[PDB]
Amino acid sequence: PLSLLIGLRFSRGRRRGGMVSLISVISTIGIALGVAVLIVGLSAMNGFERELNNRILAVVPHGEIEAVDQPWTNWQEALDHVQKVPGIAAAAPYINFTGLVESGANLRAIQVKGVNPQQEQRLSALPSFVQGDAWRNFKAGEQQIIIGKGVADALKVKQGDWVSIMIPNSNPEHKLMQPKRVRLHVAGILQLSGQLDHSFAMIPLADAQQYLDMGSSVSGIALKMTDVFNANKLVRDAGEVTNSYVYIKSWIGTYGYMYRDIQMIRAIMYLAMVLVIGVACFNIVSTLVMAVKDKSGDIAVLRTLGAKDGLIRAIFVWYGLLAGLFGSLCGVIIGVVVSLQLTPIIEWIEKLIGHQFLSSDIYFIDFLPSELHWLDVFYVLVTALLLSLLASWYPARRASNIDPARVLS
Amino acid sequence: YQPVALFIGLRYMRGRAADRFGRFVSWLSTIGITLGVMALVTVLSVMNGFERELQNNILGLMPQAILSSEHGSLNPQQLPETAVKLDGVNRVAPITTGDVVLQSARSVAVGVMLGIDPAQKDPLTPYLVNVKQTDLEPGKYNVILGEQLASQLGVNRGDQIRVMVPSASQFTPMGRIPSQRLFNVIGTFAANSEVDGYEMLVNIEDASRLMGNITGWRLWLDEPLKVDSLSQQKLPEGSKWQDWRDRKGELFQAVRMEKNMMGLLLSLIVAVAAFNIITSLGLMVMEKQGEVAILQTQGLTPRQIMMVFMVQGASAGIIGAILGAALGALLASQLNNLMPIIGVLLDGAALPVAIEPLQVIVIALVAMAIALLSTLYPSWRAAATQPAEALR
Amino acid sequence: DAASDLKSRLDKVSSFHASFTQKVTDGSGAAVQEGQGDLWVKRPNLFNWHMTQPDESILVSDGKTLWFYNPFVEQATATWLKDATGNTPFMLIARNQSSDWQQYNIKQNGDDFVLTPKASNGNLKQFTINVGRDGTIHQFSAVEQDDQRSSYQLKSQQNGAVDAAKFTFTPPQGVTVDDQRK
Amino acid sequence: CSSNAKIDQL
Amino acid sequence: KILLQCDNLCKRYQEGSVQTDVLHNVSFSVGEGEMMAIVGSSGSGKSTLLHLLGGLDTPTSGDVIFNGQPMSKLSSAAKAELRNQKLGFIYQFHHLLPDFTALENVAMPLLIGKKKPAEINSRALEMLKAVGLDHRANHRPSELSGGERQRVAIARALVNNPRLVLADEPTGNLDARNADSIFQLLGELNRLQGTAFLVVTHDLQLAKRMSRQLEMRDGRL
Amino acid sequence: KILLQCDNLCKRYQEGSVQTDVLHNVSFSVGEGEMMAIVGSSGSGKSTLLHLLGGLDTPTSGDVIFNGQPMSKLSSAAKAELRNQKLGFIYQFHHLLPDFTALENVAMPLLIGKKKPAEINSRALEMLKAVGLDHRANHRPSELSGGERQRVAIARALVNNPRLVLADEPTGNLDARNADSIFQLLGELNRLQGTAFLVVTHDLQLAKRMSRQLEMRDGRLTAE
Ligand SMILES: *C[C@@H](COC(=O)CCCCCCCCCCCCCCC)OC(=O)CCCCCCCCCCCCCCC
Ligand SMILES: *C(=O)CCCCCCCCCCCCCCC
Repeated sequence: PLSLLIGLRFSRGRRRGGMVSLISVISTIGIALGVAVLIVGLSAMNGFERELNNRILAVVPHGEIEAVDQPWTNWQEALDHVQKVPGIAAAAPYINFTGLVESGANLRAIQVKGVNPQQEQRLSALPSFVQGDAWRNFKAGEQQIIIGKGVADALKVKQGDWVSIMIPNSNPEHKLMQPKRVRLHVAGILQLSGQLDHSFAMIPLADAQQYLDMGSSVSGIALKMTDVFNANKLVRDAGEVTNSYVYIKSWIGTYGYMYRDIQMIRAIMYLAMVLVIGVACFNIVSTLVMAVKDKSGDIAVLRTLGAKDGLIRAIFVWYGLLAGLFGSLCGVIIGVVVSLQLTPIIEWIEKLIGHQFLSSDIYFIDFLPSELHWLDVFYVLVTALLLSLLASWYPARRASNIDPARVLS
Repeated sequence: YQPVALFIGLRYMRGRAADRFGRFVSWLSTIGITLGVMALVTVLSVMNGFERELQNNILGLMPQAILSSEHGSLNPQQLPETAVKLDGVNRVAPITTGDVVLQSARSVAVGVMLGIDPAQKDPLTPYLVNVKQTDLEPGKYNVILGEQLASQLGVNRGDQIRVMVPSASQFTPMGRIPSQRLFNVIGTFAANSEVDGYEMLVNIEDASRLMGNITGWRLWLDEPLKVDSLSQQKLPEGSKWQDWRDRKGELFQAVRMEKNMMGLLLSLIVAVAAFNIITSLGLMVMEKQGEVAILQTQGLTPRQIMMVFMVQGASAGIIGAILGAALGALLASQLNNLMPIIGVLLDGAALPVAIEPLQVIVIALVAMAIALLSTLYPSWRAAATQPAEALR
Repeated sequence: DAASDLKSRLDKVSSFHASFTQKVTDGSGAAVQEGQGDLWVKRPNLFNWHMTQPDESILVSDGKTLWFYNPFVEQATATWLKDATGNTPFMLIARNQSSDWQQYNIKQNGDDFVLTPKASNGNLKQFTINVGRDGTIHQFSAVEQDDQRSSYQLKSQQNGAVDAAKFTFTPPQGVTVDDQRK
Repeated sequence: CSSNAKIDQL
Repeated sequence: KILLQCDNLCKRYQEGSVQTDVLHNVSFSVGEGEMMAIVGSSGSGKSTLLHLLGGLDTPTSGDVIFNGQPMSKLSSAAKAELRNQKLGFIYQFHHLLPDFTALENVAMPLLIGKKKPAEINSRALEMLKAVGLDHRANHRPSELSGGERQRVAIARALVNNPRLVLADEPTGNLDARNADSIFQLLGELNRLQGTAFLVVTHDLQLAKRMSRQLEMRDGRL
Repeated sequence: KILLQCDNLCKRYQEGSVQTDVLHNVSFSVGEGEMMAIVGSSGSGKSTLLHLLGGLDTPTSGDVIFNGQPMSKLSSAAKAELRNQKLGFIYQFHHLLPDFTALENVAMPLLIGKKKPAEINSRALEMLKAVGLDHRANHRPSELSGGERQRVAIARALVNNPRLVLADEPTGNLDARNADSIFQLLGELNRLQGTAFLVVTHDLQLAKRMSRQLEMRDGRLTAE
C-alpha cells in the first residue's frame, strides 16, 4: 500500500562508512530530548489546573460582601434576594473575625470565620479535606474550633488540648477596654496543602453570636457561582438587589494570579522548546548534504531512467522525515512513563538534595502533579514534523538541479 | 601563507563551496549557539527585573542586618558605632526589633515594632503621608501605623491604640500578663507594598520591651542578597548576626529556585548545539580520508593533527557566544523602549529590565565550555587512526 | 482533723510589714530575672506590694478596683477583681473561706503543707504553704505546668497594725489613665 | 510564581 | 527508417579550464534494424555520444528531432516520458543500485512509469531467462561476480521494447562465453518487431558482428 | 653505501579479522645513484609496502635502521621529524587538498616543518615551475585535468630530497610521453648532490630503463 515516495526509501538509509553509527545515536537523542521534556512539561501544568478546581475553588467562596459597619439588620431578606438570581447556586452568611492563636512563646496571625456547619456543605466542600474524622457535633455549648495544618506544626498542638485565642471587643463607644482570651479546645485539623493552612480557621455560627454580645446579626454574606470565569458581571448584579453601594468584591482580585502565570508558561516554554527542535533539525540538514554526495551516482541512474525533478525532490523530503520519525516517536514513548509516574521520580531527587522542591509555604501546593492529556501529544507530533519538513526541503531542492553530465554516469 | 601550521590547515575549510547554501550548512553550529545564548540573556533579564523590583520594595524597607548581643540588649557605651568595622555596610544607626500585637477600639492585629531615631534619616520618611519624622517625642509614646495596618483596625488620625510585647515581659506573680502600653497615632504612611501591613514606627527611646539601651545597629547593606558570605566573616565579640532569613527566607529562596529552573530550561539549547558539532565533525572525518592521511605522510605529529579539528569545534563557540551576548544585550535593553508590540502585560506600568555585567560573562564561558567537551571525541577518531589502514 | 491548723492561727493576724524576694526558674534550671521589695498583706480584700531595685511595678487596691501602674512605660490601668483568674495561691491566703474547701486534702509532715487537686480546671498543680508559731505565712511558692518553678522567701518579720490611708491610689504627675472596668 | 501584585479593589 | 535526425552536433568538454570541442559535425543517423558499430576511442568523444543522445546535456549547436519534438527545445519534464519507453542505457562502470535486489533492478523503469502492478511482476521474470539470471532472482548486486552484474544492465535498458539502445561496451567485464549469447538475445528482438541498438567498441574485433559500420574519427560517426 | 638496513620482514596483514601471512621475506638495501624498481601484481603486496618502510606503520618483526635509529623501537613523537626531511612520498590517486591552491599544495611540507618564513616564496615557487606549471600558480585543484593534477603531487615531493624517495605509479593517470620528461628532470639531481628514488609500477616499460630491473613475486625479490 506504500507509494514510491515512502516504500522504496528506507533501504537507502542503511549505510555504513565508519563512525556513521555514532551519528545515528546523537541525532536521535538530540531531537528526542526536546520532546521528552515537552510532554512532561505540559502534563505538569495540567496538574496545577486540576488541583486548582478542588483545593482552591471548592474551598473559597466567590461572593464577598462587606457592608456598612451597621451589623446587618436586614440580613434575613438579603439571603433570599441573591438566591433567586440566575448564576448563583447557594448562599450562606459569614462573620469575619481576627484572632491570634497562641500556646506559649509563639504568636501566629489567624483568620477566623463564623459559618453554619449545617449550611456550608451546600455551596462548598470544607470537610472534604480534613484529616480527622471529628467533623461532626459542631454546635453550641461545646465551644470548639477546628484549625488548619500550618498552625498545627508552628503551635506544636494536638487534637484535644485547650488553646487561647483573641476576640475583637465590640463596643459602640470609641474607647479602650480589656482584651478577652477565651479558652477553646482544638476539635481536629484540616489539610489543604497550600497558603490556606496557617491563616485559616472556622467556628460555628452559634458560638460567634455570644462573642460580640449580639443576637441574630452577621457581618457578611457569602455565595457560590456556577460560572467561575464571570467574576465581574455577576457580582455587580447581586450587590444592587440587596442594599446600596457597599464594599463589594470577588475572588478575581485576590486569587486571580493563581489562575494566571500558568498560561504564561504555555507561551514561554512553547517558543523555548521549538528552538530546541530547531537546533535538533540542523542535524537533519547535515545528514542530507552528505546523502547527496556519496549517492551521487545513484541520482545519475534515475536521470537516465526517465525521472522528473519532482520525483528526486520527494525522495530526500521523506528521507529526512524517516530519520525524524524515529527520533520523535522515541521521545513520546519515554514521556508517558515519566508523566504517569512522576510521583516516585520527584520524591527520589529530594531524598538526595535535602531541601524539597516547591515548598507549600509560598507556592501553590507541596507536591508536583501531572495530568497527561492525549490532545497535547498530537500537538507536538505536528510541531515536530513541521520543523523537520522545513529543514529537509532545502537539501531536497539542491539534489534536483545537479548536472548528471559532469558526473560519471 | 601563515607561519602557524595549526591554523593554516583549517582556515580554508570554513568556506569552500561557491553556492550560498553550501556555506550555510557549514555554519549551522554557529546559529545553534547564538540562539541559545540570546535566549539565556533576554529571558533572565526579565526575571532579574522582577527580582530588582522585589528588592527595592521588600529589601528596601524592613532592615535586614541587625547586630544583636548575646543577651539581646546591646549597650551603646560598650559597643559604639566606630567599633563595627565590617565590610559591606555603609551607615550605622540605632534600631530595635521586636514582634508585638495590636489592640485597637475595633479589633486586634499583629505587627513588628520598629524604633527609629527622629534625628537620623530613614527611607520611610519620603513615604510618610503628612507625617513629620521629628514628631516622635520621648515621653509622649507616639506611633506611626501603616496604611493597611490601620485600615483593618479602623484607626483614623486621632485614635488611641494599645500595644503589647508578648516576648519580653515582666513575670509578675499576680497573674502572668504581658507588658502593655497605650499608644497614640499621629498619622499613617503609604508605600504601595506589603511593608505597611505590619510595620509601625515608634521612638527609639522606649522601655516597652525591656530596660536603657538598644538591641542592635541598623546596617545598610550594599548587596542584601549575598548575606551568607557576610554572616560567616570576622565577627566581633559580644555580638550576633541576624539577617533577613528569619522572616522572608522562604520568599527570596523561591525566586532563586525559579531562576535556576528557567536557567536549566533554556540551557537545553546549548546542549543540542553542542550535539550539532559532534554530528558536523563526525561526517567530515569520513569524507576527508585522503586529506588527514596525507598530512601524516608530510612529517606531522598526531598531537598537532588533533588541534586542526579542535579549533573548528571551538571557533563556533567563540564567535557564537560573543554574537549571542551582543544581540542578547540589545533585545533586553530595547524591549519596551522601541515598541510595545513585543507582548503587553496585564498592567503595562513600567516593566523593568536588568542587565547584570557579571551575568553576561558567566553565561558566555559556559557556552564556550560545553562546545569544547563535545569536540575531543570526534578529534580522537581523526588523530588515533592508522595511515596504513586508511582508504589507500 | 488537721484542717483547722491554718484556720486558727491565721485569724488573729491583720497585717505585717516585711520584705520579700522573687526568684523564678525555667525548665533548664537557671535564673532569668530577680525581684526584691516589700509587701503589705491585709486580710479581707486589700493587698499591696512594691518592687524597688530590680523591677518597677506599682499596684494597690481600693476595695473594688485593681490598679496597675508601671513606671517603666508610664502607664496606669484599672480592672476588676473577678474578671481575671482566681486560682492563684496569693488569693487563698487572704480569703480563708468556703472556696478553700472543695477537695483540698492537706497533709502534715512538719512545716511543709504541699497539696494538689484531683479534678481541677486551672493550670496549677501544686503549691507549698509555710506557717509559723504566731500565725504568719512564710512561703507561698507555686509551680506552673510549663516547667516554671518559683520561690518567695520572706524576711524582717514584724507584728503590728496599719491604717488604710496609704492604700489609696495616687498617680504621679504626668501619667496616662486607662479604663478597663466593664 | 515570582510576579507578586497586591492591587486590591473595593 | 531514420529514428533520430542529427545535424551538426558540435559539443565541447571542459578539460582544465579549456572549452575544447570534442565533436565536429556529428550529422550521422542510425538505421531501423541496422546495428551501428561506432568504433570510438576513450578520450576522443566516445562517452560524449552516450550522454548527448539521451539528453543529459545541451549541445548548443543544433536540434535533434526524434518524432517531431527536438530534445534541446523541449523542457526537462517533457524528456522524462520517453527515456523509459523508447530509450535504453547500458554502461560499463556498474551504474546500478546496490541497496536493491536483482528482481527489482530489472523492473526499475517499471516503477517510475507507474504501470500496472500485475504486469511488473510478470515482466521481471521473463527478462531473467533472456539474460540468464534464473538462480539470482532475489540477490544483492554487491555479492555478484563481474559477469553476473553486467547481465542486469541488459534487462534494465530494454523494458518497454525501445527502438534504439545506447550501449557503452557491454562486453569486456566478463568472459567469452557470455559474449555472443548477450548479443544473440539482443539480436532476437530485431527480427520480432524491428528494433535496433547502438554499441560503442574500442577494437575492431566486435565491429564485424554488427551490420552497419560507421567509424568515429572526431565526431563524424 | 648502505642506507636501509632491512632485515627479514614478517608483516601479517589482518585481512578479515584473521592473521594470515601475505608479506613475508622482504629484505633489500638501496643506495644513492642506483634506483631499484620493485614491481608486482595488483594485490601481491607492492601497494602496502609504501607505508611499511616509509615510517607510517611498523610490522613489529622487521626493524629498519635508516638514520641510526630503530623504527620499531621508537615513539610517535620521535617519528614525525624524519618523514619531512629525508623522505618523499608520491601517490597516484590524486592525494591533494581541494581547499588550497596550486602554490599552497606544494608548500605544505614547508609549512609543517616550520622553516624560515622568507624562504617558501622562492624554493616552493621554483619547484612547481620546473615541472611545467608556470601560469597555473593560484589555481584550484578541482578545475584541473587528470594530467595536471598528477604534476602537483610530483613537485610536492622534491622539496628536500637528500635520499630515500618513495614513489607509487607516476604514470597511469597521464600518458607516458610527458612522464619520461619528468623522470629526466628528477634524475638530474643524482649527479649534483647524490640521491635516489624508489618507483613502484606494474608494466615492464617503466622498470628496466632507469638503473636496473627488479621484481617482487610473492616474497621472491629475485629471479624474474
Ligand atoms: C511562572 C514563572 C514566571 O517567571 C518570570 O519571572 C517571568 C518571566 C517572563 C519572561 C518574558 C520573556 C519575554 C521576552 C522573551 C524573548 C525570547 C527571545 C527568544 C529568541 C528570539 O516562574 C518561572 O520562571 C518558573 C518556570 C518553570 C518552568 C518549568 C521548568 C522545568 C525545567 C525542566 C528541566 C529539565 C531538564 C532535563 C535535562 C535532561
Ligand atoms: C506562582 O504562580 C505561584 C504558583 C506556583 C505554581 C506555578 C508553577 C511553576 C513552578 C512549577 C514548575 C515545575 C514544572 C515541571 C515541568 C517539567
